[PDB]
Amino acid sequence: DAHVLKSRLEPAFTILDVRDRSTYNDGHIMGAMAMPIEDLVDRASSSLEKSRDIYVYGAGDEQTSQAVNLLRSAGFEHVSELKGGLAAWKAIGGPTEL
Amino acid sequence: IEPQSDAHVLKSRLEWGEPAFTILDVRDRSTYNDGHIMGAMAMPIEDLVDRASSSLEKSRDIYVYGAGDEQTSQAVNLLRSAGFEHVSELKGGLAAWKAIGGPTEL
Amino acid sequence: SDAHVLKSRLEPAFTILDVRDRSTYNDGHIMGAMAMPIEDLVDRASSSLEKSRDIYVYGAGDEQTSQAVNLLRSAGFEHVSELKGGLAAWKAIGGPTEL
Amino acid sequence: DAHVLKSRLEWGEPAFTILDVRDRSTYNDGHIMGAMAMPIEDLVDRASSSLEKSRDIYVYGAGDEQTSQAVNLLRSAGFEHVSELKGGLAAWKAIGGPTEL
Repeated sequence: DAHVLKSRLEPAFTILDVRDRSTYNDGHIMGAMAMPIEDLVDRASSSLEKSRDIYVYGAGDEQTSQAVNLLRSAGFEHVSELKGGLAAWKAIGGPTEL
Repeated sequence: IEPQSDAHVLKSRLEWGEPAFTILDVRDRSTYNDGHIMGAMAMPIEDLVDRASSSLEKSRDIYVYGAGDEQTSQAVNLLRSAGFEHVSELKGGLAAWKAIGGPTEL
Repeated sequence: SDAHVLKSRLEPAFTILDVRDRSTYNDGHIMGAMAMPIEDLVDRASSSLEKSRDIYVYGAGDEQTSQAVNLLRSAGFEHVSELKGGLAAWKAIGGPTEL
Repeated sequence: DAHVLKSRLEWGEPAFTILDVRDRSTYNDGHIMGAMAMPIEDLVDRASSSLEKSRDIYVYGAGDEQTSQAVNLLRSAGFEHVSELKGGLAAWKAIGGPTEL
C-alpha cells in the first residue's frame, strides 16, 4: 500500500554496486543496485535524477573512484565513494543480500 | 532510557529491519522529469524488464506505478512474468500518492 | 556461524517486550519483540533478563501498557520505558514488524 | 564512510536473539551483551513461548557440547535459524565481543 511506502521513505539516496553482475549475485549491500561500471553512465543517467544522493562501491578503491568520477563527469551532483567496499561494510555489520 | 519513548527514537536504535524496497516509475523519462515519487527510479515500460533484471534481485521488494492503472498493471505483469517474486503496484498512481501527501521530486 | 558477524550487528543492549496475548503477537509484532503476555510477564522477564537491561514495553491499550510497565518496575526492573503508541504508532512510522 | 550511509538505511536484516543456555546463576556473573538467560532445562518452553520459530537465534553454553545440545533442542522443536557460537564466551571475548552482568 502507498501509506505503507510513504512511512518507509534526509533526501532520497541510491547505492550502486559497480562490480560485475555475477559478483553482485554472490552478495551486495542490501538495497544496492547492480550497475557494472561498463554500463554505469548509461544505466545511472537513464534511471536517476542528477541530484540523487548516490553511494558507490566497486571491487577496489581505484575502481570505486573511476566509477565515482564517471558519474560526476556525467552530471551527477552528489556522488560519494564507499571506501573499503563490501568488506568494510560487512565489518560494521552492514546489511547485505544475494 | 526515557520513561516514555517515541516510536521514532526506538526505530533509530534498531539495527534490524525489513527487506529493502525499490520504487519503479514506468512512465517515459520526460514525464519522470516533470515529477515523480521521491526515490523512484525511471524504468520506462519499453525497457523495464531488461533494466529491472540487470539491476535488481528477482526477490527485491518492488513497487511500481505508471501513467494510469492499465500501464501500472502492465508493468506488474511484465515483471511477474520475468520471475520477480515481490511486485506490488501503487493503486491510484501519482494521484493516490499526492492525495496521501507522498513526497515527490522534480 | 562466525561471531564476528554478530559482534558487527551489535548499544547498550535493550529488549522489546510485547505484553499482548500470544495469538495477538502471532498476527503481528514489532520486529525483534518478544512475546511476554502480561499474565506471566513478571515471571518470564525476571527469569530471562537482568534487572538493568533497557526494556521497551508496549501493550494493546493505555491501561495494559501502563500496567505492564508498573509490574516490571515494582518487580525491580530499573530501566523500563513505555513505547508510546505501541504497535499502531510503530506501524505509522514505517517501523519493521514480524508475524 | 559506511556509517553515514548505514545510518540512513530504511531497511536491514532480520532481528537476532542471543540465548545463554547456561544456568541463571552463571548468567548473573557475566554474559554476552543483550543475551538472555534461557537455561537448558527450560530452553524449549521458554524460547517457544517468547520467540517466533523464524527468529535468527545465536546460542552459547558452557562448552561446545552444551551449546550444540541447545541448538539441536531448538531445531528439533522447529526453530528455523539457530546457530552455535563456537568457542562460546571465550571466543566471543576473544574478538572483543561486548559482555555485561
